[PDB]
Amino acid sequence: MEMEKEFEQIDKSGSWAAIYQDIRHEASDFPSRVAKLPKNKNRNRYRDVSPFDHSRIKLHQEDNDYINASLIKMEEAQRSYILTQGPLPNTVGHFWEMVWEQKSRGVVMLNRVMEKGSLKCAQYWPQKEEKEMIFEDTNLKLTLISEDIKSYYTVRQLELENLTTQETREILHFHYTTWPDFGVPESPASFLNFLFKVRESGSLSPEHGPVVVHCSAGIGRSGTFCLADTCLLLMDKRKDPSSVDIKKVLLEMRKFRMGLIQTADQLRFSYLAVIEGAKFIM
Ligand SMILES: CS(=O)(=O)NCc1ccc(Cl)cc1
Ligand SMILES: CS(=O)(=O)NCc1ccc(Cl)cc1
Repeated sequence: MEMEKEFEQIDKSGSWAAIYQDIRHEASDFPSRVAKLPKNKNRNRYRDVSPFDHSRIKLHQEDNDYINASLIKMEEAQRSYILTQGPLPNTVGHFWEMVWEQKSRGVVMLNRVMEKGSLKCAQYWPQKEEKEMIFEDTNLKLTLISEDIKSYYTVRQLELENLTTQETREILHFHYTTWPDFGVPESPASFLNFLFKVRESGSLSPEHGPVVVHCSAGIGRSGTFCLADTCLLLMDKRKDPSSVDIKKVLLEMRKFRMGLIQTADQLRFSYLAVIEGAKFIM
């Protein structure tokens, strides 16, 4: 079908749970043997969320190359993304090692450090200019350069220094701060505005390594971000934009990381965002 009328037809028929379950049944399953080795237990936030062996990001260090992160490579759209969990106390140095080694220009954060009264990820970036962070395990230094706080999202400029070579790079931190503790946003307007700010920065462009995208597990909100971006790019590239099938794009992305889009409400929100984004583009 076409998207907007498939949308009203699922709303009128109340069948979001049945559509979402179909996706879960058809999704790829591949080995995640490295994630499950006992030496990696303290490198995983959740025992049921693991990167596939075939698409996992490898750290350039012989002792242990493991991080809970996946390369999502979208061939027709010509976009790549790294999707990862929120960093743990023991993995903040590995996180910045990956950003360095992969040549990323941007980090996209879709959660707060505390939500529902519990910690969802480590405080992994500095809050004050004059109080920089040193990761002794990974031999990196990170400095806050500037911060711009807006009503729905904050953008930070950071300096990452490789202490071994004294090389420096500028990293942009895009922090969506208003996703609700329960459910999904009522309107996709502020999420789409945010996506457009990340695009305008150059962080998603082929000149740079892939953007790093995370939430708590790196599958739900993170899934929604990459699914909306890829669907809107395909609608611009193709002769017939009504040919873009959001369910088929999501199953292609699930070949590279398990579990992307965690609820029927996140699936409906992804359709809503693509439908409203397609009108703004023209
Ligand atoms: C997690 S796993 O790698 O052990 N399972 C995936 C799987 C899919 C299909 C077949 Cl035929 C066999 C295995
Ligand atoms: C390779 S490095 O210089 O960036 N840091 C050392 C290191 C990295 C990763 C692990 Cl798992 C252990 C040690």
